[PDB]
Amino acid sequence: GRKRPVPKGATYGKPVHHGVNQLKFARSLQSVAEERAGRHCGALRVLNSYWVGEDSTYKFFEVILIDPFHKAIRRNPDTQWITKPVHKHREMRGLTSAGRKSRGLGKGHKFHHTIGGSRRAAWRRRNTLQLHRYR
Amino acid sequence: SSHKTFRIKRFLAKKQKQNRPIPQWIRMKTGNKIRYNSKRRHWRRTKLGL
Amino acid sequence: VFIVDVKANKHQIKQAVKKLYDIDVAKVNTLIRPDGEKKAYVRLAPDYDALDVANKIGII
Amino acid sequence: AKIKARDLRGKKKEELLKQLDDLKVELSQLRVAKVTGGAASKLSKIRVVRKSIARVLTVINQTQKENLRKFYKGKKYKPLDLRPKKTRAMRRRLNKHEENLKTKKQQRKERLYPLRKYAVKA
Amino acid sequence: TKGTSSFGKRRNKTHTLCRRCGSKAYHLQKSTCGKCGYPAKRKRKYNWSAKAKRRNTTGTGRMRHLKIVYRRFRHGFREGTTPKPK
Amino acid sequence: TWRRWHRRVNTTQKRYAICSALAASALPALVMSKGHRIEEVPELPLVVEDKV
Amino acid sequence: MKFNPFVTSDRSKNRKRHFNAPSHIRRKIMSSPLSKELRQKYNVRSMPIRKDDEVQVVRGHYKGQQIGKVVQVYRKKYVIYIERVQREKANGTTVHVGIHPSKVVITRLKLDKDRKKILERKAKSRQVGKEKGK
Amino acid sequence: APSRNGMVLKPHFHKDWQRRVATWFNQPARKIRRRKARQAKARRIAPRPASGPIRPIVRCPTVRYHTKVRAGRGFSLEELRVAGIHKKVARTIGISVDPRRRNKS
RNA sequence: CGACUCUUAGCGGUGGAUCACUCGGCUCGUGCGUCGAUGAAGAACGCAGCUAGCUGCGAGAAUUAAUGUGAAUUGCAGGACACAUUGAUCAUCGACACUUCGAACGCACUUGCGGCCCCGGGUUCCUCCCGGGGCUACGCCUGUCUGAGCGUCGCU
RNA sequence: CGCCGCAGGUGCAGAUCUUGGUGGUAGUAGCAAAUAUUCAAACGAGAACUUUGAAGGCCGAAGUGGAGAAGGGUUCCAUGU
RNA sequence: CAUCUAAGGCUAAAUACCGGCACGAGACCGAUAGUCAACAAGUACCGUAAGGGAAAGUUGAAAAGAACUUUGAAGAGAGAG
RNA sequence: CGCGACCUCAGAUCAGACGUGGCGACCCGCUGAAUUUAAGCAUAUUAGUCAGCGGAGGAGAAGAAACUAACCAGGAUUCCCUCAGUAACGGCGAGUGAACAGGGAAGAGCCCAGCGCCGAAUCCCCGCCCCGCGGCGGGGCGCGGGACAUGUGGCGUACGG
Ligand SMILES: [Mg+2]
Ligand SMILES: [Mg+2]
Ligand SMILES: [Mg+2]
Ligand SMILES: [Mg+2]
Ligand SMILES: [Mg+2]
Ligand SMILES: [Mg+2]
Ligand SMILES: [Mg+2]
Ligand SMILES: [Mg+2]
Ligand SMILES: [Mg+2]
Ligand SMILES: [Mg+2]
Ligand SMILES: [Mg+2]
Ligand SMILES: [Mg+2]
Ligand SMILES: [Mg+2]
Ligand SMILES: [Mg+2]
Ligand SMILES: [Mg+2]
Ligand SMILES: [Mg+2]
Ligand SMILES: [Mg+2]
Ligand SMILES: [Mg+2]
Ligand SMILES: [Mg+2]
Ligand SMILES: [Mg+2]
Ligand SMILES: [Mg+2]
Ligand SMILES: [Mg+2]
Ligand SMILES: [Mg+2]
Ligand SMILES: [Mg+2]
Ligand SMILES: [Mg+2]
Ligand SMILES: [Mg+2]
Ligand SMILES: [Mg+2]
Ligand SMILES: [Mg+2]
Ligand SMILES: [Mg+2]
Ligand SMILES: [Mg+2]
Ligand SMILES: [Mg+2]
Ligand SMILES: [Mg+2]
Ligand SMILES: [Mg+2]
Ligand SMILES: [Zn+2]
Repeated sequence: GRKRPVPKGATYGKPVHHGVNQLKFARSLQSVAEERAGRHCGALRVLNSYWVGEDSTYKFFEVILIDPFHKAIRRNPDTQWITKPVHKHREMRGLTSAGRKSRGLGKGHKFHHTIGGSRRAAWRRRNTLQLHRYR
Repeated sequence: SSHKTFRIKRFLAKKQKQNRPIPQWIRMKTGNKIRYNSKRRHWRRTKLGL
Repeated sequence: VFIVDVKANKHQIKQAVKKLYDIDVAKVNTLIRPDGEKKAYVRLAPDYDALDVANKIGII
Repeated sequence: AKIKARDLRGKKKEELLKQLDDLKVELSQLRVAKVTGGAASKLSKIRVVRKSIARVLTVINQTQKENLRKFYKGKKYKPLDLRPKKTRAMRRRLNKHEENLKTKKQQRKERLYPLRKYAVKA
Repeated sequence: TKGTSSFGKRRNKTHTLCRRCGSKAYHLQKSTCGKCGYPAKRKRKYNWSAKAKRRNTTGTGRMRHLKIVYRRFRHGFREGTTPKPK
Repeated sequence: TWRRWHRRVNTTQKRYAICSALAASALPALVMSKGHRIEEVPELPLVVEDKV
Repeated sequence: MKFNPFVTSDRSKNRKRHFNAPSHIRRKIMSSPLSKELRQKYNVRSMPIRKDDEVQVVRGHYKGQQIGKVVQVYRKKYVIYIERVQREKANGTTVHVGIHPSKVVITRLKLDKDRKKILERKAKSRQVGKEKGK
Repeated sequence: APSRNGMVLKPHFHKDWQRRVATWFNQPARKIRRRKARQAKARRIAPRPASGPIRPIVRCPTVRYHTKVRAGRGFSLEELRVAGIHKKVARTIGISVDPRRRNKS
């Protein structure tokens, strides 16, 4: 899990926020691995990743990367999408599979938090006061 | 001090060169609105940034 | 006495003076003025008269 | 008396550089006159000679650049300054050919089921 | 004496000019600008100071390239062409 | 900016007001009292041919 | 009235454009009416004022029938200096008095190739207007 | 503090609502923009119907609206099969088709 | 009788209210919706005949070319400028150019010091000194070359 | 600007209110730490204060002397006002 | 019994827009107001630094911006224009 | 006892490319308070908000059901009206609080892996020739390299093929 990075465990505030241990990161370790691969190779695009092993202290994933400027990718349709600018650093905006799993997206009654495309989008729509011209 | 770097000396040179009164023919221009150099700096009153 | 480019060294000043005035110089002393311009004192070779050179340049 | 760019372009590199050298020695003499008092005519000639130097150098550089462009015409690799400089993002995007080429499945679909022009009666 | 007497002993500069951002905030002993964080690749900027952000945002300076970009955008960034000669 | 600049009026009210204004435009006392110099006008409900 | 949604009627904007106009359209702003004889000879009404054409002042202190050649078009101050539109200052030297070109009438035009081209273009546009409105 | 008789009111204004207020001064502009886009689209598909593909007859789901009939998303594959129109040809002649809708009766 | 003090009024000062003005804001709306290793944003230093700031610009430096325009710019001076063997000014801006820091890129900086390859000079080819030009950052993809392994093998 | 309507950032003596200006105090407090000045002349509209000369004094080499570091940045030097 | 077929991928439109480029408008403010900034304003200046941050619009239609005489060393006056 | 093939690694100022930094109003992913309210206060509230970090585009994200429903059934996403201050949550206190159906704006669908068949049918690079330049493509040749059977391309994807 994610230990809260506060000096000497002091989280100055109300007791409900005193937690330091037993805390958890919102994104998965696979998403973190994809993010590290993408940050190292910012000239490539993270496509997906998979699990290849684990230990008591380590997890091992293999991340598929695509060189967006190689001709074998540029000249092939159905892979030209990854070369568009709207797809750079998908793993840092949670657009891969592993990253998307943590956003609460989906269809139906279990996923009402994300109607509108994201939790923040749903929150804005539900917390905006629509002040029409004629009230 | 006497010991100074080239950058410091050049900065002081620019601040020296811009510490002069306005030319008198400026006030004869059309729609001037300028009377005297308000950015004058005296060495004893206002100290430079560096 | 010349006002030269602040980025020019003594070798460059010597060669420039030699080429564009057709004179031979002995040594170049160099300072940078408090206003930022570089000043070069170019001593001429003994067989050249700096007075005559200044007359030809037109700075008498 | 002044020089123009349109009558400089017929001349070759040697006489263009000769013109540039004459203008430069003239400008140096004008600066000497500026520091030794001089006259208003010689002080006003400084800008004219400076613009003439700029004009000659512009013609020289334009001639050289156009010659380089015609030399590198048709070559696979060109110097970066000879390549177009639209915008970094616009240089990063797909060219027209790979922008509009389609898969065999896409073009087979387009052949089999083309969009029809139709109207509906009321 | 914490006041006038102790003011007489300040003669060593903590900060110098910064080669990035040109401010007199380059801590010499830490080798770091306290305004832009120069040895860091990214400019130091915080949303708790909108006034400080607008002191140094884009447009407060010269915009040598961006002015030409804004002008060139109006004609589709055309290049390699000249007006038809007279 | 959210001062409620606009008001909504019932359609029946607005039609009522149009009818009242039209009815009052046919009474010479009311038009004269709006100050419209209808003194040589041959007929206050002044109707002209379609060729206008 | 004005219907074009891209031309402004704002007073501040119009004044700003007028007073910060570049000189090549200050030339348009500083136009003068032609005399009746010139307006009959050429089918034009107005004409930008020019360095070497002669005018009559029709408004102000210097109005009269006297023809005076323009000696200066001071576009920065939106005025023109004419030959005898002048006054003595304190020391006795004579200084030109600038007047607005809208307050003069051009009686003879300084004619050259460009002036003739502008005159015929204006006349042709006026004639196509008349034949459209016939 | 409550004052005499009244209604216990619970306004939802404890949450910095003034930063998220959606004014509607661009509503007439939006109506103009949508109207112009509709006109342009109708011009673009010149003889084709302006509103778009023909939609099927569909009964509203729940017990409150099942006495009412509205337009559906598209014609079902069974409908197209027993009408004799190919499912990939219908969309070119302007018949909307919903591959996920079944026919229960 | 005067001074002095108070009240009021005329005039004069001090002061900058009021009013009138407005090339400024604020608000709403529309259309676009474009930065960067081909070096951005930002910073520094420079650049005008007389120029400190603001503005503009980059050693071609208050601008070159080109196109449109068509006789000015102007505070003073100067000299242009047959307006046709082409033109002041302004606008536009597609050609050319664009100093030093800066992601900032040979190493380093509150200083400075390299290496490699060409060219010119003193040399009078051999490699020292001077100058000019071009390279020399990190990460990473494809390919290339050179390799390493008591890794897995084949042949001898 | 009046009248009929409409709409407000709509009326000040106070808030140790905000900004600006101005009084009495008041020609008042004060210009009193480290011994000290004086005579003549010159320049000059003008001299207790500047310059020269003469005198009397002080710092008294751990200086009120001669030079530097840091810091300042042209204060340096002539000429003029 | 109903309903879908997870753990791979793409996708326009309707939607958002207190930064930017260019516009238009207003029952808004009218120089202590309106942006901090109508003006050489993120300027002068303050702080080691992070940062803080002003004041400041109006001759006249046209400079025609008071020639000349006179007192004074001049500031400043009296005449004249 | 050396020469080869492969595998796994390394170096290069190797040939050609690509990333970095800025802006950040709008958008995506995280992280994340306390003032405040509760007339005290600790759960709660403020608030998944401020501040902090990262990443984009002219929009972004979402998106073609492991859906809603329980009906005579609807049918991707997004936005508006309404549902609704409701169901529900809550020291059941203060307070918080959606969704479905309905009406509209818009409307558009699809592609792989796998299972199979097709003599790898596939792709990149380097040369040479022609047509071109305006973002560098087409056509042709190469006993020219490489990638690739540890799987390229064509048919095909739950609506079946
Ligand atoms: Mg001091
Ligand atoms: Mg030296
Ligand atoms: Mg396929
Ligand atoms: Mg203390
Ligand atoms: Mg220290
Ligand atoms: Mg519709
Ligand atoms: Mg008075
Ligand atoms: Mg030109
Ligand atoms: Mg050192
Ligand atoms: Mg082996
Ligand atoms: Mg009030
Ligand atoms: Mg009061
Ligand atoms: Mg009261
Ligand atoms: Mg006293
Ligand atoms: Mg005393
Ligand atoms: Mg003694
Ligand atoms: Mg001493
Ligand atoms: Mg103000
Ligand atoms: Mg006032
Ligand atoms: Mg005085
Ligand atoms: Mg290389
Ligand atoms: Mg970035
Ligand atoms: Mg409380
Ligand atoms: Mg309380
Ligand atoms: Mg408390
Ligand atoms: Mg709590
Ligand atoms: Mg934030
Ligand atoms: Mg998208
Ligand atoms: Mg998506
Ligand atoms: Mg599906
Ligand atoms: Mg209700
Ligand atoms: Mg909540
Ligand atoms: Mg296959
Ligand atoms: Zn800095």
